[PDB]
Amino acid sequence: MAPNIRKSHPLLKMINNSLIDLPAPSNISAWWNFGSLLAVCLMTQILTGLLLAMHYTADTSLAFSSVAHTCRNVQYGWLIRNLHANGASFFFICIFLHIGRGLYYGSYLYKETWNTGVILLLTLMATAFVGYVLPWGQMSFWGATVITNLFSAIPYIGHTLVEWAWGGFSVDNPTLTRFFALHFLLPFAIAGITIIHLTFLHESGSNNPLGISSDSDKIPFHPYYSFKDILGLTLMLTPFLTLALFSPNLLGDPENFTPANPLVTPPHIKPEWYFLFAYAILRSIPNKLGGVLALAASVLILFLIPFLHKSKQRTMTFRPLSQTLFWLLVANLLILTWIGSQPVEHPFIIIGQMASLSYFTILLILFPTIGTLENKMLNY
Amino acid sequence: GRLMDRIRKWYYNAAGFNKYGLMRDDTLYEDDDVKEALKRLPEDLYNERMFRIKRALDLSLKHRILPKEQWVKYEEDKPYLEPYLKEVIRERLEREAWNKK
Amino acid sequence: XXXXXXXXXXXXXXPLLCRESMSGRSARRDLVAGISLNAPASVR
Amino acid sequence: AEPEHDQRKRMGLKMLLISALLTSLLYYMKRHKWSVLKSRKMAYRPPK
Amino acid sequence: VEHKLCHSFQTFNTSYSDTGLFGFHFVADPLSIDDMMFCAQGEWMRLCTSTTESEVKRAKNHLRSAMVAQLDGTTPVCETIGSHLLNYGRRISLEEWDSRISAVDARMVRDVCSKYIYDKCPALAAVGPIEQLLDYNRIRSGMYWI
Amino acid sequence: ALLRQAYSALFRRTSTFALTVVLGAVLFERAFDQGADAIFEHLNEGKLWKHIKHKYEASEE
Ligand code: HEM
Ligand code: HEM
Ligand SMILES: CO/C=C(/C(=O)OC)c1ccccc1CSc1nc2cc(OC)ccc2s1
Ligand SMILES: CCCCCCCCO[C@@H]1O[C@H](CO)[C@@H](O)[C@H](O)[C@H]1O
Repeated sequence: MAPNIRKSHPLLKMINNSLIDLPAPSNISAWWNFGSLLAVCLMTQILTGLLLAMHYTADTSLAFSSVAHTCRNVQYGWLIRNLHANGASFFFICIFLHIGRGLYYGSYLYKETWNTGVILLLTLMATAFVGYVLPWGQMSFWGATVITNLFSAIPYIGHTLVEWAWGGFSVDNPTLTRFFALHFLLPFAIAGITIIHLTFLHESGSNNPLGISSDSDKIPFHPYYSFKDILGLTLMLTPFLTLALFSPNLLGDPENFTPANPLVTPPHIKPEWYFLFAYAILRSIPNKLGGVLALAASVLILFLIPFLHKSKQRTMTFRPLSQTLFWLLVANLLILTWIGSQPVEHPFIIIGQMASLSYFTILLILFPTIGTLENKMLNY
Repeated sequence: GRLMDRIRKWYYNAAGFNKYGLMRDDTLYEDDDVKEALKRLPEDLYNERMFRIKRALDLSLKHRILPKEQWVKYEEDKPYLEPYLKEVIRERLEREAWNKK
Repeated sequence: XXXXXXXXXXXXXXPLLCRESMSGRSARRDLVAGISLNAPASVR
Repeated sequence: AEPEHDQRKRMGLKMLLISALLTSLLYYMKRHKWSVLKSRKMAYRPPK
Repeated sequence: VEHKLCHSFQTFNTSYSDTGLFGFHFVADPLSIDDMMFCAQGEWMRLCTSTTESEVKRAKNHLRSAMVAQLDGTTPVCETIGSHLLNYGRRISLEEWDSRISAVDARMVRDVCSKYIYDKCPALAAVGPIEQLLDYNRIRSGMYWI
Repeated sequence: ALLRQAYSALFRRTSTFALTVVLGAVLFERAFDQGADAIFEHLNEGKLWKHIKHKYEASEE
């Protein structure tokens, strides 16, 4: 048989082959920490969400009040709401750095791992989207209104597609109850796909900053990265606990303290910060249908990353041209985040149209081009 | 017109894998072609490549590099794998063409 | 209780190149063959 | 608007003190374990 | 034997004037190293923790038969004598060795082993195809708790 | 030597180690709380309800 019961036990085995004896590159950096962060953050959101859901009432006449009652009457309910709301932001911060890492270190060449990643992102966006409607504030209702009303731009099938999703003729109680059910359900899908996400990863193991074969120097996950991750956890968890316990209402619209009123449109209907870049791209195209496509394309473009790799080397570490072009894109996304938070007027309009134009240009054209141009400077 | 040599030598230094004591062909991403070409490498060159890579890996986890003295010069870089890789590709292109006709 | 152990790889089978560290071995008798319950197998 | 105002900041104090303590301790334990690799030296010695 | 862990393994207590080297050495196939090292370190902990009187009653009998076998001939007696003076300052008769050995019990073996082995940073020499055995930290953690 | 003795008496055996963690946490909590509450209350002198409490009860009503 097998000596110990750590390599034998079919339960303790994949516990062992994933978090104990799993071979990892000796030189992966802190940019490889955000994987385990997302994992813990997911388990954190699910737990804080469950605790909130045990006091929530999915009804347009009780939604706002039930959430308020949770903060005011439930023991540490103010905190659980605080952690869950800001934890959703910690999720997106970690996932944007998780993605940015892969784009920089050519991790997308793990296509199965990468594709399951994009799907995980898309499910996360949908999860945070429907969760925002639950407190049923002004920004909740009108955020749900503006976004879902876009689907009616689809020809023929469109206007029916919307009223079906609504369960009526506008966002109302039939929409809130199904969004709560959807918000309850989706995180468990994220949990499941994560297991698939990690499964495809363990096929090839982790990549490393240098982008070369790390078989010459592998170390066990425990204790090197078991300790490294926990460090990276408490390092990242301090600013957000500071955020959540000193400036809890810093990130969110104060408009969400005014109960949903379908007869008053908020002056500036902007999303949370992690949707701002996508919101800006949405409003770049004045056409309603084109805007929807441009919005969908802004995230679905990640599927085209592996097919746009033309460089003979995997990472960007030894690629100075691709490096600055990468940081242009990162700065590009900041400018988009900024534009999305601003009204649709000059000069914000033309700035947004250019920033969103360059966003696709860098990813579709310049990145595979500069990569090629680099290869010929390497004499290939 | 010694411009092309000016640009290549510039990029080689700007790349900075020579700081890790790596050859140009050390940083090659191992696709199906590179993998095959590597298996054709002589024992000595292969065992040497293995050390250079493991050294670069060890350096990378230290966040250190080699002393300026130990940096691979542009003119001293050995394209040890490139002749092998070209034949591997040439052979494959033949099969791909021969399987269409 | 004494004697040094060994082991080789089979299928093909699995310190003798000097004048002195190879010497002391050139067949004096013929060939004895030993095997033990708890001691390494020997040969002469 | 937020009656938890006082307790929230009281927690923020306890958090920051604990977090500062724990982050430091965990940093040592990480560096301690990784000291094996961080100091490690290697040589290439063939029968050349 | 049960798990085909190694071709051979030996335990040694090489003593010097002011120091020594208590440890073990084994020869194994590239893919049986980690399991072998695992079991070996386990038995080290078993020494410091679980050693029974039944075990040492055998071990003492083996060591008795060992020291006597050590003096089979003139050369091995001369070797003992030439070393006993050089290291102990005197000759230790088999009669005296037996007295020291016969006083050894399980409680003592546990203590002495816990003193030199338990939670000590060991010295490691590894030669050959040695991938399966890796990380000093893992080996170091195998030095405590059976 | 505190370091040497803290090792052999507490940190060496895994059983004695765990007991130290428990015993140490119980003492740490009792201390950290009272200290933190003290640091917070002084930083807000006369502001808390426990401070202005004497005006409306336990003496006059
Ligand atoms: C809930 C969401 C996610 C979870 C829980 C998750 C989890 C993980 C974990 C634990 C790792 C290993 C540690 C690491 O490499 O950082 C990893 C690696 C990876 N993930 Fe994710 N991830 C998520 C989202 C994504 C997304 C959005 C993408 C891409 C768009 C992605 C693509 C990858 C890739 C390519 C790797 C390999 C990185 C490498 O080894 O170089 N993942 N993921
Ligand atoms: C990845 C996982 C999750 C994400 C990203 C997420 C995100 C969000 C967001 C952004 C809100 C808006 C709260 C606000 O801004 O005021 C919210 C609210 C809520 N979520 Fe989640 N959530 C997740 C998991 C869960 C789960 C698993 C449950 C229940 C089982 C849940 C239940 C709730 C409830 C009841 C609310 C209403 C409380 C409130 O509005 O603060 N959540 N969620
Ligand atoms: C119910 O609306 C939720 C909003 C939000 O920011 O949620 C966190 C919101 C509020 C105001 C204005 C706009 C929004 C949403 S903008 C947006 N929402 C989404 C949702 C997605 O799920 C796949 C994908 C892309 C996008 S872009
Ligand atoms: C790594 C993060 C650690 C955070 C530790 C926070 C501990 C908060 O502890 C809390 O403090 C409150 C204020 O006195 C008390 O009212 C609560 O009873 C107590 O549970």
